[PDB]
Amino acid sequence: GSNFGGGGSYNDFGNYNNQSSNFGPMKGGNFGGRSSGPYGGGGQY
Amino acid sequence: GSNFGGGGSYNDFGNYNNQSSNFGPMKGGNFGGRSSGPYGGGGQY
Amino acid sequence: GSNFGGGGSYNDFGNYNNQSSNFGPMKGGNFGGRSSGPYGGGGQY
Amino acid sequence: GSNFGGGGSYNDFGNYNNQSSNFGPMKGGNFGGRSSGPYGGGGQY
Amino acid sequence: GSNFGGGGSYNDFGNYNNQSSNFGPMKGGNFGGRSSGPYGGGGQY
Amino acid sequence: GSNFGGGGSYNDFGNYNNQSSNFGPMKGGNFGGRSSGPYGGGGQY
Repeated sequence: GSNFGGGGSYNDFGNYNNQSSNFGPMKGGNFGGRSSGPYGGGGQY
Repeated sequence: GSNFGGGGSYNDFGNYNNQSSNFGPMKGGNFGGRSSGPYGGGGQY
Repeated sequence: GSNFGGGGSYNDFGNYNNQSSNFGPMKGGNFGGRSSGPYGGGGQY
Repeated sequence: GSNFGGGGSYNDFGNYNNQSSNFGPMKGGNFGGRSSGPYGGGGQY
Repeated sequence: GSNFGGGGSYNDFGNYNNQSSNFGPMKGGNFGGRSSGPYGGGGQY
Repeated sequence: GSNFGGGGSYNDFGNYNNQSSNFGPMKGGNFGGRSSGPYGGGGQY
């Protein structure tokens, strides 16, 4: 009779995948991670 | 008689995939991750 | 009769993956990690 | 004047994605990965 | 004048993703990884 | 004039991702890793 996150629970558990494979000179950017903030995610800025 | 996230639960659990493969000079950007904020996601800015 | 994060729990447990493979001169950036802050994520700035 | 995998190169770099989301009792199987061998891919056997 | 894997190179660099999200009793299997061998991939056997 | 794995090189560098998120009783299996051998990949056997 268990209660797995019932009621008013905010259950957020997804799978987020980011993959970039490359053969050659790589100067750009590959951006992943959750980044839950304003202007989040490391970049150039 | 279990309750898997019943009631008023906000159950959000999807699979989000981002893939970029490339042969050659890569200078652009591949953008993944959840990025749940204003101007979220690392970029150039 | 256990209660796994029921009630008003904020249960956030996803899988976030960032992968970048590359053959050659790599000068750009690959950005992962959670980065839960303003301008979060190490970059160039 | 670069040569990105020219000549007799076997250049194989695709993006293969497998996603299965489900709400409820999950007893079956979701099968991904490359599995480049005879009877490859973990299963029941 | 660089040679990124030219000639008779076997250049194999793809992105293979396997994702399975589930709400509830999970008894089955989610199978990923490369598994480059006979009967490869962990299963039940 | 660099030679990044040219000639008869076997260049194998992909990104293989396996993700399984689950809310509830988890008794099954999630199978990842490369597992480059016969009957490879930890399972039940």
